[PDB]
Amino acid sequence: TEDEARRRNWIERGWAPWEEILTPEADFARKSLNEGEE
Amino acid sequence: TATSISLGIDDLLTIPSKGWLVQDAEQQSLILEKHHHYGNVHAVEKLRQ
Amino acid sequence: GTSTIPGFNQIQFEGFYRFIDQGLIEELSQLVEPLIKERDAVYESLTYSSELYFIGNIPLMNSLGTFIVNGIYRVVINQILQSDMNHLKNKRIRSVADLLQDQLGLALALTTTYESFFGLHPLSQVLDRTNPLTQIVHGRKLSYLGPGGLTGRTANFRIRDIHPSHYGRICPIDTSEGINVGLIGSLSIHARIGDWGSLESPFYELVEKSKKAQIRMLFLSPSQDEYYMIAAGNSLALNRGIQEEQVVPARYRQEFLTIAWEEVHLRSIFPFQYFSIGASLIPFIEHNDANRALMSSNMQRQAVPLSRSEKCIVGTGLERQVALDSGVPAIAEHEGKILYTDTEKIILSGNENTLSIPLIMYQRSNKNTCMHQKPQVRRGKCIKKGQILADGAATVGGELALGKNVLVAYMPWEGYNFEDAVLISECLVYGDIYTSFHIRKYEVMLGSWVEGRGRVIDVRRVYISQKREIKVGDKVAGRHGNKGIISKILPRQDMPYLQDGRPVDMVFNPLGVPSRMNVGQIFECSLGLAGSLLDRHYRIAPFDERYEQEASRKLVFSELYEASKQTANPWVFEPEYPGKSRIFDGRTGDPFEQPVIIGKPYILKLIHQVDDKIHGRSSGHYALVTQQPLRGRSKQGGQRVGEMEVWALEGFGVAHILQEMLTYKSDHIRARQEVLGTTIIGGTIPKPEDAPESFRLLVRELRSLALELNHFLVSEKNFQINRKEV
Amino acid sequence: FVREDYLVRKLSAQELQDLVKGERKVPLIVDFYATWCGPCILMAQELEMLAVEYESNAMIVKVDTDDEYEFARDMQVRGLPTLFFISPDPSKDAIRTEGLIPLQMMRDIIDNDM
RNA sequence: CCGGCGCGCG
Repeated sequence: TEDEARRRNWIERGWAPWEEILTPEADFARKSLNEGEE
Repeated sequence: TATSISLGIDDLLTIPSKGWLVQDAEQQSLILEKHHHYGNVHAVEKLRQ
Repeated sequence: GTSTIPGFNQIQFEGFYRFIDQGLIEELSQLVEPLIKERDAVYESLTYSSELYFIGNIPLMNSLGTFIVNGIYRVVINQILQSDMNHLKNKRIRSVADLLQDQLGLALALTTTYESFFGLHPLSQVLDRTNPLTQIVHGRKLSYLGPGGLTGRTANFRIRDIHPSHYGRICPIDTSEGINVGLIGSLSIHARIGDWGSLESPFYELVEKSKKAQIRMLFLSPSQDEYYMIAAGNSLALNRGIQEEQVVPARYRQEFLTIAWEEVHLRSIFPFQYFSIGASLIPFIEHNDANRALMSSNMQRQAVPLSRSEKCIVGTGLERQVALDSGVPAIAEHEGKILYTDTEKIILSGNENTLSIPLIMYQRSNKNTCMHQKPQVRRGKCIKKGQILADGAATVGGELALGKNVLVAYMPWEGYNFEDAVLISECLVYGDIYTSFHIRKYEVMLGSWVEGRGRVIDVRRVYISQKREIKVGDKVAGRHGNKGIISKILPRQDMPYLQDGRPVDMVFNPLGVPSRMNVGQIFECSLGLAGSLLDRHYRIAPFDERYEQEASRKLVFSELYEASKQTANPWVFEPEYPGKSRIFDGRTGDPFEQPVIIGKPYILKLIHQVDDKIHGRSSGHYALVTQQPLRGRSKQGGQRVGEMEVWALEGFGVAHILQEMLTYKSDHIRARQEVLGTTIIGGTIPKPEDAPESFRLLVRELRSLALELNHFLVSEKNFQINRKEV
Repeated sequence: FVREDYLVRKLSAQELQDLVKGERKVPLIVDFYATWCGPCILMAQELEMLAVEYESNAMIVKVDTDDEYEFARDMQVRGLPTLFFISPDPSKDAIRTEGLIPLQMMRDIIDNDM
């Protein structure tokens, strides 16, 4: 499930949700591609 | 025969605005390639453009 | 082949040596030189083979890469087969080394089986000796057919296509025409066969500072071709940044990119890397559509050696390589001095070693083309080992010379160049510009004029020479896919003439350029004229626009102006319309209204000509079973009226024309004899009313399957049933 | 069975020293060259032609400056291509020619000075 | 005067 897989990733693979400081273009690409193509 | 149509290198007429239009398309392709490298567009968006 | 173009026969040469090296030992799990000379094997129809000690005879490969069996030159061609199925990394190439060693596997389980291998195997073919170009390109073919290989019906539609792994290994232009399209390949100029049966091409490595990299030229098998970013552009670009982030087109992972120079691993720098020999002899090929490049390569292989040969004013620089690797010219095997020269021999002496080199004088090819050699050196000239001594047929000064430089205009002339017809001048006829010697063989006093009319030149087998001047119906072509049939020959006073008063030799239709899209012929004709006036020859590598935009235009226009200025011929370069000039009608003396592109291109004469295609038949011999007229010009046979021709006659409603060609012109034995008699007396031909021998033949065959087929006539008068004899 | 393609032999500084010290009957021509030098290709072909010309009447040798740099500097070599024409008579003095001199110039030097 | 194989032209 997507609660134990994340814990396993953290413990065994060093995963951490580090903050990605994005440019306005990358932020717009992430926020706008979630809706659709055109 | 009397008129004697022929064909030279000069007669092959490119329209005057080809250099203008090719340069604009090159400028747009250069800009999108940089922003694709930035991660601002994805591969399909670059391929379509 | 790291720094020069490799020998075109190096693949055959290396393969045979490998077979002698390890193939003989690997199969036997001691050879003596052949007693017969190579010339003697073909002269009296033997096989050039060496003895193995007495196990058998092993055929020997000539330095040109061809074997001799029963006095017949033979070539062993390479095969492609399965090692993304169409990826070249999943293929292997079997050379003569694999084919000769494999037959040794069958031989040991010699003389007879090797004799039957060259005679019967599809991959063993008779060497084409039409011209020096055909001798070398035959040995570099790649085939998917042959034993263990796919048939044309078996061929998949995804095969026959261009795969990106072919770049630098298989020429994307050269292919066979017809059902075998895309299945007969051709090796590239710089291609090489690796140790794993894969094809390799050389690429220049760009590597970081901290690396020795003694040799930066390394060959890629197609398996490792994918994982390199290979660029074909140049580094002549600078902006306010620095050179490393300038972008160039590149290849990576079967697709084309545009990345910075700092991300490029390898560079494609050889000019002839991606093409075969045929496509590498086309000047200004980058201005011709690739469709005509395939046909141009085929046409160059049909060129007839002319009785007198001359070099092309405009070339690519590969003519010298073709001449050297064809074996047609005489190449010195020892340094020394020239002491004696004549038609029959050349005497060379060096380091207390004096050799005598015989010269070929009017010999016959497999394609009825003459071979001849003339000295290229004088007495008292110092010679290095490997330098030319004499010039062969279709070879001048150590270069391939398949055609002539003639004055040419591109204009319509009264419909005599309609579609693809060519109008020529009488000067090409009485000047012997396009005269070729042709020799047949037939299995009579020497020097007699037999009456196929010709002069008997050699008796052993009778050889008859035929001097063939250019004629109406002959085929001529340029090196840009521009073919044409000669339809009219005019006196020199009738041809259009230039502002210097010189009449042109050929007139070409200008309408053939736009539809065919071969602009390279316009470039070559203009530069050929400039070179003739400037006493210059040009050898230009393809894709010259890599230096600058319109590089070919700058070269042709500037050389045209140099010829115009130096020779004081203002019509040669016209500022108003460069390359074109106003010419005059030879019949009226009045100028043609528009300027005409003129020049001196290189035009070839092809084997396809009249005197080998005109056929006529009245009657004669018929087949034994079908009783129909024979098939073939050589057998004096008739023309077939196929089912599509029968449909046309039925569409016209000509029911009596159809019956003529169905009964008493083909197989009605009784009615064929009466037609022969009535026409000589002119006494009306009656209807056959009986069945032709093809229907009676079918009835008997159906009888052999226990089936009876009877033809009955029911009278419309008294309803009596009549059984027709069949 | 197969003749060699090149008649000009490459010698070391010690081998050339022994050749000059030893008795000589024919003129000795010493070439100083480097494979990275562009003009040395044309000189190489010219000297091959000259060696073909003088079968046994002259000796043509070549010294690579990438292996005998100090030896070349000692012999007063200021650049490439550089040729040294050494007469068989020890009394006479050798001639050093600098540049891509013509083949006829080499023939004249050998005939009228060695 | 029979068939296979190879190469071509339109």
